Amino acid sequence: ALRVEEVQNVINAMQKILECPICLELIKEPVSTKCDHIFCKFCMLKLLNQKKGPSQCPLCKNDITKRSLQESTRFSQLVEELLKIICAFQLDTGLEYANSGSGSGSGALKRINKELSDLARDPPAQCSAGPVGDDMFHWQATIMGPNDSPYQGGVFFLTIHFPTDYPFKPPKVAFTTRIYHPNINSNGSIKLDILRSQWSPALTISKVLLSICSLLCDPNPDDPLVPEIARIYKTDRDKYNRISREWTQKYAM
Amino acid sequence: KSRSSRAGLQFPVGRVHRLLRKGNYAERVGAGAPVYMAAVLEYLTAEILELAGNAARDNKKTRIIPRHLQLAIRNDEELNKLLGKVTIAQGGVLPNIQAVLLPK
Amino acid sequence: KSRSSRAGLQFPVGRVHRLLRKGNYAERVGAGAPVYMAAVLEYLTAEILELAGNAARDNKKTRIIPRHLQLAIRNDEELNKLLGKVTIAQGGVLPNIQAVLLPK
Amino acid sequence: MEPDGRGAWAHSRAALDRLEKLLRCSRCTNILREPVCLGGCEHIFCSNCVSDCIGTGCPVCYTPAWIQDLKINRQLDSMIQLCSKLRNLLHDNELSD
Amino acid sequence: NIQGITKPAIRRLARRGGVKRISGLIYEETRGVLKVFLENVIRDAVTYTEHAKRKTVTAMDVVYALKRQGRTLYGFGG
Amino acid sequence: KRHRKVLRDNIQGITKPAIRRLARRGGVKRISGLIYEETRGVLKVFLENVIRDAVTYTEHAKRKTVTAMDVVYALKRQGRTLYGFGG
Amino acid sequence: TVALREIRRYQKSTELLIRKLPFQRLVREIAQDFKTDLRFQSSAVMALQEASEAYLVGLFEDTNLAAIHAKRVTIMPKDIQLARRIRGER
Amino acid sequence: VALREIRRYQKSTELLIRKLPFQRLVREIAQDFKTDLRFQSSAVMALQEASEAYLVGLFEDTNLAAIHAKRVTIMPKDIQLARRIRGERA
Amino acid sequence: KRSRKESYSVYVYKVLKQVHPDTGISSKAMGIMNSFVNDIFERIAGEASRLAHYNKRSTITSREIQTAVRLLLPGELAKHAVSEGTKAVTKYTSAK
Amino acid sequence: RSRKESYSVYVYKVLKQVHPDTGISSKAMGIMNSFVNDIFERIAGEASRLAHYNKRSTITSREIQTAVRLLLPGELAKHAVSEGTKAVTKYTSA
DNA sequence: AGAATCCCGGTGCCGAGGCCGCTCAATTGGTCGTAGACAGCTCTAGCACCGCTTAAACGCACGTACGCGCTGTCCCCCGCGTTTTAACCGCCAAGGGGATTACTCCCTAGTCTCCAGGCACGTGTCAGATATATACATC
DNA sequence: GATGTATATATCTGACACGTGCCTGGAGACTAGGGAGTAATCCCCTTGGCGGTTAAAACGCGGGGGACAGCGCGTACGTGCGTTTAAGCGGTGCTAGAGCTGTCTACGACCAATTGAGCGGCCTCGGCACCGGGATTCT
Ligand SMILES: [Zn+2]
Ligand SMILES: [Zn+2]
Ligand SMILES: [Zn+2]
Ligand SMILES: [Zn+2]
Repeated sequence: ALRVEEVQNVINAMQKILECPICLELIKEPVSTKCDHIFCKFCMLKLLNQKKGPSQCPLCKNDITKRSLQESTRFSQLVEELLKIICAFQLDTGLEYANSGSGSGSGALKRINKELSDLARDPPAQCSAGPVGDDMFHWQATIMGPNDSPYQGGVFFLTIHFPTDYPFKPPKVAFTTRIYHPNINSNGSIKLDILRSQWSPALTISKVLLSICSLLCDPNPDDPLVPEIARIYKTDRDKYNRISREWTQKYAM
Repeated sequence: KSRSSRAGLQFPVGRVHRLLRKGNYAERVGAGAPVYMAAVLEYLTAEILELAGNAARDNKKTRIIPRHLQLAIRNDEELNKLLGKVTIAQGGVLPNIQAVLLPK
Repeated sequence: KSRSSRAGLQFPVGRVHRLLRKGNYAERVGAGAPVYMAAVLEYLTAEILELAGNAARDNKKTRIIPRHLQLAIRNDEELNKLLGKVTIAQGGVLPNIQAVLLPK
Repeated sequence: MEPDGRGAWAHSRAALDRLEKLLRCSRCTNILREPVCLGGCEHIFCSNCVSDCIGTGCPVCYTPAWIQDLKINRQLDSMIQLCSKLRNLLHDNELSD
Repeated sequence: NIQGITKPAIRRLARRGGVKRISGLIYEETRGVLKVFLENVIRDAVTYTEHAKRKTVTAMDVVYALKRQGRTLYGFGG
Repeated sequence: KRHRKVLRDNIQGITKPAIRRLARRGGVKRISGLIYEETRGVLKVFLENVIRDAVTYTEHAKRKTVTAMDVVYALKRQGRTLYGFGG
Repeated sequence: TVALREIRRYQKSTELLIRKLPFQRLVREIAQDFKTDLRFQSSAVMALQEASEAYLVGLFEDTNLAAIHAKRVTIMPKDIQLARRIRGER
Repeated sequence: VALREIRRYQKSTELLIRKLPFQRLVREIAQDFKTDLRFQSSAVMALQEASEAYLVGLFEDTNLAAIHAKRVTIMPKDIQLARRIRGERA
Repeated sequence: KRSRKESYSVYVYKVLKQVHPDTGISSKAMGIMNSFVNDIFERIAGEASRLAHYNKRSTITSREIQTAVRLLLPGELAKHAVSEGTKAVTKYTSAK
Repeated sequence: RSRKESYSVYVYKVLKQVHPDTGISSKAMGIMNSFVNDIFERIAGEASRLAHYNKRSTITSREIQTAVRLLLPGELAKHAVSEGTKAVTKYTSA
């Protein structure tokens, strides 16, 4: 262990920098944009090619277009040499250059396995999360209600099923218990703003888990899963918050 | 070899030269003038064709029709600013219904 | 005599001719071209000045000011179409208050 | 260190110099702390190099860009710090055993 | 003679424009607007034809007439 | 080089009275308080378009000063013609 | 409900919405006031018809905005006059 | 009171925006293209004149839109409509 | 050290006096009329140039100018402008 | 013959190097011919005007750069100019 | 009776109105070239016509989603007075860029010669348009 | 439950992708000349900062007109149905003028030589700006 962790961390950090919203590995096909961060040609084009109107940049508040993009050039050159360094790395330290990024090369499994591995090292900003145990695509989480909510102090349990094209397409987010909320189905299904026309790779497990509690803070009765609740929130608003609070005290989990 | 070959262009640099001269845009036309211009005309052509192509794919067609050229222009804000005064034959309109007209 | 004298025009037929060639509008300019053009420039000039002069008289002024040139235009349908896209420096606007804004 | 390792160690060192080679002019002689990039042609500038591309533009190249096309890439800032950190870490391990 | 533009014809144009409801009084006004538009374009198109000493108004004369009004057509060879 | 550039929210130089007077010239009887913010936004964009071109013309001439002629040409390029400053 | 079905159906299409023959008649009746004994290329008539419909459609798009601006759905003579004036003076 | 104000401002030929703060705005924008850029004093005047003319024309159209909606007070929504029809931002 | 711009200010004065012998025009107002003349000049020369190309001609004659006017000026304004044009040319050509 | 030439042959070549799987209908081609001539005229038009405004008689690539930046909105010009300068550079070196 | 729009008479500011003296650009006359006007012919594309076909347009009656006007309550806009800011005038100097000349020599126009890249045309495949039967997604 | 929208296939009717041979604009290579590229002068006019005067913008408060949200009434469209209507299609036959070719001549680029209509700057008043007081709107 001749300071191999330090060499490993600096080299792995290099990859961390040159890593897109979808890929959890060194970018092999980098393209530059107007704002200061590199994306993959394949990954960005797929995002831009969705019928969602003008797309916002997944790594900042600015926007993105197909135009204005250029061969990263310098960064493409960095990638090639960095790969050559990794060859040497396996002989210099003999350590891995990834946090168990050994899943399927299609990315369907490697991406979800790698994010969970990173999760263990760096959990969601305001909550706990980990695997259910049925598959690597089925995760659990425990989230407490923020102060700005009728659900304040309540804690809910999630069971989220991820697709093979995650995070390009939204996951099946669900609660195990029915919550008195416009966007929560009696079967647990959750409809977040971010899970439809606003879904993108921008959203990570931390952001998604935070978004769920954010929706509890501020519900969206437009095209609800449960109209019987959504109508009350839309029309009275305050009536909903009072009922939701009472419900939470017994059914939060 | 042609000028277009040397310039790495598909557009007829030789023709552009002739057009600029005959068109009396100026008393004289520089050697690099038609080269630069051809590159621009070709670039813009490529931009509109690429988008028209994608439109063809959306409709499961393998041939470009006037409608596809217009859908390409209308969806891209940049082209809309350039060609906002142009009507495309049989272009129809870009589909759009305002929220106030829809079911609630 | 002069060319404008023979034509009976106030505008410089000779300078109009020079501009048509200098501006490179065509390879050649016909002998009758600058005369016709000069006459039109004169006609339009006369129409604006005549109306501007009338505006000055209404305001009890002797010298024409930019506002009078503009009012003459704004009060003339033929000139509004001709110079509709033109802004006259320090012209102000044609006075106008809608009935719906007035007391009842 | 072993025959395969020592070769690799020398490689990684040489690789760092090659990575830095990416930022060059008659004055951009080393990796820059605050490199400025120009959209449309790259040509990364020294700390007092961007001032010339603002005044006139790139030598020979002369890209007709606006002053809004000039900015420091945050990604380089981070990568550059790491390449310096790695240079020293590799050298110390090579020296120690 | 302008009645050649039928009520349904106007409705169809309005539908393409995204109109949900049409007042029955618009049809008379719409025809008026159309009449004016055509008069302006034709006047110019005829002028071009007369200039060329032709008795036929060609597609190119319509196109030029329209370019001058800020409405360029594509696909007619102009 | 050596320019003491000043970066400020100078759009605020166009105040309520200024906008109010312009609106009055346009025949507006009452102005919502939200107009002031909207108007400034519109003005800034308009000026950006005209200035961008005026500068572009200046750059072409290899000059460092924007002349009255360049503003006038810029406006014509934008489809608006101004009399009294050009020739 | 029908209007929405028709709006979608027409926006998806490209054909000219004015019957060709009666349109041509309108053109000829106007043309005679500029010069007699004029003939038209068949393509010229199409070019003119296309320009005409495009004009009216664009006008209706703007008119529709004016109507919803006034918090109504139905297009009134008043709405077309407003849209026409703002556009007409540009 | 406002009606008298309208008459006076329509009648006068004076610039309605104070000259100094306007010039500052022009420079504030212009510096974003090139640094150390100079202007002829007449160039700024020309720009200001065009600028005021532009806004007045826009306000005249805005006013009409508000009237159409059976309102007297103009809203941001009315400016946006006028621009949308003119096609400034469409 | 010579002006390369010139103006029509001397001709505007002459025309002005013929219409309003007892009036004058300010220098700012003169700037407006000077620009006006060059604006119209460009429009007419512009259309005439286009007609030359559109009709496969290399020469601009009084015919093109006449047509350009009919296109550029509205309604009856054109009617008079054409009349003044043809009159000036006829007199000039016949030299009477 | 006297019939006006078009760019249909070049439009094909451009499409094949961009989106090779598809073809072009004859009417679509007609639209593209107008597009090329429209843009051609606009650029050439501005290049001419600039030559007059700057008291010059020869149009060079420099005047065109200016004309293009004036006509093409947004970021479109940035890409268009880039292609322009590259073509000139290669042409010059050849 | 109060407060804002003009007029009347008076001085003084500085703008423009006429004239001096000079010289670029207007005008004249002559030579030669060719772009346009005209005559003369082919046969393309347009005009007017007929009759049958069937999707489009005319006219009617039902009833209801929308337009219109009225009432009542909220707030946020306009007018007023007072304080504070910095817009504007007039002055001073330095010094950076504009417009100007005067020489250089490199780039484009015009000249001929000779060639293969695009034009018109025709052949043969096949891509899209219509219509049928298949099951779901809306309304 | 009852209509209407995308799905996958058979059929086949023009329009597109390709290939053949012709020749008309492209490229090659050379001279002459004039356009704009560089260097160097020096004269505006742009920038910046100084103070003082005082007009315009900014703050806070009164309270009232306009925005707009809800209610109820009336009818002007929208929906479907059934009855004609002439718009669209194909085919026929006539002929007016669009475009091609060839001949010849008013007339337009170009040059060199004479000279005067407008340029640019200076001397002389006279039309407007604005003070200070009055009467007429006009609320
Ligand atoms: Zn990626
Ligand atoms: Zn970003
Ligand atoms: Zn450098
Ligand atoms: Zn560069």
